[PDB]
Amino acid sequence: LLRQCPLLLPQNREGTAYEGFVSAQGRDFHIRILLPTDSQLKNARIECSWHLKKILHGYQHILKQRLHSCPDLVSFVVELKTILEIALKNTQELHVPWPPEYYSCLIRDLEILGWNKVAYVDTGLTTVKLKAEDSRGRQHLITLKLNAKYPTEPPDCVVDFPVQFAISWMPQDSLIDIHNQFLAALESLKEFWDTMDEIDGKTWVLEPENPARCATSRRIAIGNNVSVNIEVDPRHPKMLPECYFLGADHAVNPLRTKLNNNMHLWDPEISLLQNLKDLLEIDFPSDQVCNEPRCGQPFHQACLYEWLQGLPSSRQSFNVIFGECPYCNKPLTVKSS
Repeated sequence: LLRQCPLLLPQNREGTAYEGFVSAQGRDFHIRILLPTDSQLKNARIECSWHLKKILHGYQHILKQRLHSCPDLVSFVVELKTILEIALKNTQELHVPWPPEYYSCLIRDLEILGWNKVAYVDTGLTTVKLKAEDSRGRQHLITLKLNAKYPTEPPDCVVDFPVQFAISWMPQDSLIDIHNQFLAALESLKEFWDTMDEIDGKTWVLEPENPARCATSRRIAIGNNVSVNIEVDPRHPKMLPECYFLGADHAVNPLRTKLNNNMHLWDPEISLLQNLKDLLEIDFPSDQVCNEPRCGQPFHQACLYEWLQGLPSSRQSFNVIFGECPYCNKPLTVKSS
């Protein structure tokens, strides 16, 4: 009962419902609370106390608790402790307790300067944007962690790579030589990346146009009015790939016949534009203004290539019209942009 309350048990003259200087080692809040002399919920401090210790910053769902008036004298303290423990976990989201003065940031600068700052992008202790180092088209990423400079391996392993392109087994948090320690061994995936880049050098199709080095999508669409969905998502395969190139409706017969007969003339080692692309005679071709009075809302005016809807784009505006509202997030679809 009384135990576990490092700051509680006020003057018993009028209940002593203060409990000043009570916290779970994170923040010793104030005692700006009243002692209700009634049956229950006489004079609380939820949004009514001084709040000198940042108590008023509690903008959570206060109505959900309802002041915990259903409980008893002990139930009130139980609910208060539960709310405090719940708010202690939420602190990880905000930045009201990230001290960082653990001496690791200072020691991290030594390892950071040891590399000579070859290619750095991020700063402010967030992460290092070091990538692109390779004998071909380089596209990588970096980040920072919490236990940097200590035995805690850095968890900010954000970088373009396959489903297994991620290093582990941090030998005492080896910060320096990160590109050579684990980035040099990435040649296995770099070879496939360069092969895909060389295969996608020409023959513009309806496949992913934006940079998708982390993934793979085969969209030839050489046939007029159709799109050959010959995906190349398979990274581990050397050559001899095949996708569902269902571009032309009637052309499915000749393409299907060429794919069936292509079994003998597969040309796996020459499938890079020879046995796969041109194997079966395949040539590469060449402001949130709604309707109601609430018409005030901003939106990114950079590009609206898919402003018709969030999920649907370039489809019939009759059924699939209101895709989503990611630019405003209000009660309105994308049928007006």
